[PDB]
Amino acid sequence: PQEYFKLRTALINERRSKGINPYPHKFHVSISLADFIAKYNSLEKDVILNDIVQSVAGRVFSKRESGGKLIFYDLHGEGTRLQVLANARFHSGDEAFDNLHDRIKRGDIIGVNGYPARSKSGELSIIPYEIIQLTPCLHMLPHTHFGNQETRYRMRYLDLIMNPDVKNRFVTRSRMISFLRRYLDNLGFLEVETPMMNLIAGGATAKPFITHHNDLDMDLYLRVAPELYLKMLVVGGIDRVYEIGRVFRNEGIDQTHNPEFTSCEFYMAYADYEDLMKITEDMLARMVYYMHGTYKIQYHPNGIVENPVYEVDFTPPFRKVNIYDGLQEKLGIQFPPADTLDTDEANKFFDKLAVEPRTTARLLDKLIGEFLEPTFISPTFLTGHPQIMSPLAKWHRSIPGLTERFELFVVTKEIVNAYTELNDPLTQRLRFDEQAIDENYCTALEYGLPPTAGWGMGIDRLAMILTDSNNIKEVLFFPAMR
Amino acid sequence: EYFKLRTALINERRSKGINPYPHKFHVSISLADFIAKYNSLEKDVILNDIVQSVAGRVFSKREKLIFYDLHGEGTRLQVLANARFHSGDEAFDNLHDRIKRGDIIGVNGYPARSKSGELSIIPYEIIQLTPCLHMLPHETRYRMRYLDLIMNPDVKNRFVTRSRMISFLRRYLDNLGFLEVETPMMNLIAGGATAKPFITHHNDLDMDLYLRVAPELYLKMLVVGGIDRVYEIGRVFRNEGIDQTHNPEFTSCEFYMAYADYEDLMKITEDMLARMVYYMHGTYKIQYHPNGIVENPVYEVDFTPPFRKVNIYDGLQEKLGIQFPPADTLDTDEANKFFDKLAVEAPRTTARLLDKLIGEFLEPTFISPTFLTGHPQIMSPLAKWHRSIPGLTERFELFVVTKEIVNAYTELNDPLTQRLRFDENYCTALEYGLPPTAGWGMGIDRLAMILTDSNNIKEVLFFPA
Ligand SMILES: C[C@H]1CCC[C@H](C[C@H]2Cc3cc(O)cc(O)c3C(=O)O2)O1
Ligand SMILES: C[C@H]1CCC[C@H](C[C@H]2Cc3cc(O)cc(O)c3C(=O)O2)O1
Ligand SMILES: N[C@@H](CCCC[NH3+])C(=O)O
Ligand SMILES: N[C@@H](CCCC[NH3+])C(=O)O
Repeated sequence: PQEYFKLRTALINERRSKGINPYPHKFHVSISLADFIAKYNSLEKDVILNDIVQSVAGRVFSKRESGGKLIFYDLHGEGTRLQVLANARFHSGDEAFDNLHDRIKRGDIIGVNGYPARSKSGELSIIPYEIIQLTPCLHMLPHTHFGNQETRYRMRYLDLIMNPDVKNRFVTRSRMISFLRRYLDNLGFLEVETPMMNLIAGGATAKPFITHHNDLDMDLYLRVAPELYLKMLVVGGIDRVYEIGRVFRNEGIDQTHNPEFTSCEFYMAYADYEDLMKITEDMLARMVYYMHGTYKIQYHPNGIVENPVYEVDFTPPFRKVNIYDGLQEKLGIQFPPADTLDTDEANKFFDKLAVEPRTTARLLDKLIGEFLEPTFISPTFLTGHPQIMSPLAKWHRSIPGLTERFELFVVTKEIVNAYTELNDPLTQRLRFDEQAIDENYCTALEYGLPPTAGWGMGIDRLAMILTDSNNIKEVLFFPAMR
Repeated sequence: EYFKLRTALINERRSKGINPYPHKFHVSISLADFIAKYNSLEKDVILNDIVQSVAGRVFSKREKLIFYDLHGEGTRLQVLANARFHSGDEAFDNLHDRIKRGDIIGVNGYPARSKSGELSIIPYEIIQLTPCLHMLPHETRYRMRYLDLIMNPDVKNRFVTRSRMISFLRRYLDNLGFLEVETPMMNLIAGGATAKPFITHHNDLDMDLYLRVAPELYLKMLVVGGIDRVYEIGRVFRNEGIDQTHNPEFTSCEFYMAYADYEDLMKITEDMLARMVYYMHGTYKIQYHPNGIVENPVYEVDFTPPFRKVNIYDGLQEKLGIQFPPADTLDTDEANKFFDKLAVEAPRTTARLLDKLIGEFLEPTFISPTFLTGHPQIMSPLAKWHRSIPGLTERFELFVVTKEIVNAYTELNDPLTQRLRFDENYCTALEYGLPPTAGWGMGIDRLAMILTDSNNIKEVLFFPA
């Protein structure tokens, strides 16, 4: 196996030591493989256009020997394949047909100048009069009985060669971001960009990355959310602000977590969160119907191999749930609406239900995670979070101890977080400040923030759902696996 | 100051059981669509059968009739407060002392057009959605951009342009069959251009990582794996420090095309930049003022193809009036490369000396977009060697108004890549083979500098340093 790489490195080095270049500079591609197949489709069985010369290029996936005149190569380019039929009668070169095809192995990248033809068996093909080896493949490719686990992630290029469904997998993701962007842009949004390095890295409930910026003699935090900036932009007269971009969080690596992930956040003035619900429903529905043709798609937690199947249904309207009602019915207890008390801290802690620093907000997050969240397979709205875990959401017009935040869960994971933005410069902040605050932001609020609805979504996670991948590493080209 | 008094009034209103910051005001139509809708209305007519609800920030207040100039989006609309149409308990006196300039207000009112032709809305009710607790005015505008956007509403136009620029680029490459992808911004060993990287720590892996200084190597691996045309627009992190053309964090656009040489990327860059310039402005030839407060000198950048092509050796040999040695890696050529008498002037090696010489003598001649071609192999490790002139690379740079905005080359196709520098997972990927390919990259912030006609990169950036 290694000796085969040694062997071909010998052949390539002796080819370069005889004055020949194994890695050429420029090959002219006359027609695209796709454009080739769509064209010459009118070909007949065993016809060859010898008066027409086309130049096509690609990677050799398989080599089939006929033991003489004919040698068959299956050429993969982009998403299509074309059979280059090497016939000795059509070879026009001062390379002997025998020695030449010892030079081209499987995996090698070749250009081809040849005649469009369709063989007697009907195979659409190009018959080269000349073959130029564009790149040698110095390694041994798997025999299609192989090509998995950890290796696929570390060496993505190989995975894309052997498993084209990864390629379709990512194409779908890019077409997704294209769709979302063309949607928001159709809604009058303006895509902008915010600093990824801040003095305080506001604002989200995670741990940030710390780096050092040399010019200023000071340390900076990588952004955990574009929020505070987008809101300041809303203050300045931009009514609809929109940003798709990455976010850096220091939380450990998981199947649903990556330290750096793509987040889409947008802020819309003169709307409450009840508007954003009727937006998220619309968007997710039309996106699902856009991609798969139907509103109801399957998801497999196991990995598409006889595991329990969740039947994700994106038809509007998604069911609505409260935190207090659902947790009260699940646990069978009565809670206090405003719970900033230590005496109230004993109550949440007392009702552990053996689920797992203990504060009211961390306990509540844990209680919700354990009891309410795993029930969510079909998309579900989770409404009315406390103010202790939602500092930047405006207070509820009715319940004194709740906020207008809502989350959206699909297959037991949170892909969307939104709220009605707090325009009040009297903002009470977290006392303990443990693992979870900008002076210039409150002063931006003093100039005034219109009634606003902020919204955010994990892009990689929606890609996970619509890709049917149990691991986030499958929708990321180069994940954090190490 | 004035903030103490208004926070006093708002808080004293807060202690009487009133909500100073309402939750939802239902806006019927945006101001733009309003003026566009009722521009055809007759004059001296007031429409009583139509009730519209528009909201915005009050730019100015002038006091029977009280005049508000309401700024929404990129348009303003005249709110005409008449006491005869007030439908409230207050009766027009107490109420309009509560709303000052800078306040964000909603308005439910009647479309009307005065005899003078001025289009206006007459509110029957005014709901103050947010108070402005500070006093609006008559270098810190980079620190506080929200106030800049409030006082100078036209600044938005620059950033809108940037968006409509990137969108254009996105619509261009997507028409060519390109696939927008995204690559990790954190690497153990950040490959790419020549700069200093950021060092950060990742706790889960308990290791030090480098922020990406270029999407280069990753995109090249993506091309290896069968993706023929790749492109990534995204932010990039360099530790070199702040300047007028430099910001530590800037937006870069790169694309890679298999089966293309660098002359194809030149004949493309010409095409794209031409069509985009004609798209934004009215002609291929635009103005530029490198002195912002001032007005002289005025460059006359011309985007009409074909841009001038220049070599490093020919142009620097003619400009300096001496003949250089051929492309030699050796120590001997560096002694010639000093040129202390020329006083062009850190560690000085043949590559850094050559770069400073280009920077002083050759580069300032570039006003119209100019291709600067054939850099040595000592300054271009990832560019393939020149097919004709040895010891040279197929790299080229593009300069406009004496600054570098795009860099492209024919990617090094040989896994015998000599990366030795004096003062891995990538090379093993090249062994599986990289088709003959052409890479391309561009600073987005700098093309925004040109097309916004700003001498400062902070003027095309929302929150600079
Ligand atoms: C932009 C945010 C908004 C809230 C939902 C979702 C949460 C986000 C949290 C998060 C943290 C982390 O360390 C790694 C990750 O992959 C994610 C994620 O995908 O989802 O995305
Ligand atoms: C990807 C490259 C290609 C060439 C133009 C442009 C150069 C780039 C260099 C650069 C270095 C730096 O430390 C700070 C900056 O703002 C820039 C920049 O904007 O432009 O982007
Ligand atoms: N920082 C939030 C996402 C943005 C929410 C804005 N409404 C989170 O991840 O929890
Ligand atoms: N490393 C390049 C950017 C990538 C160019 C690839 N053609 C630079 O000088 O910034």
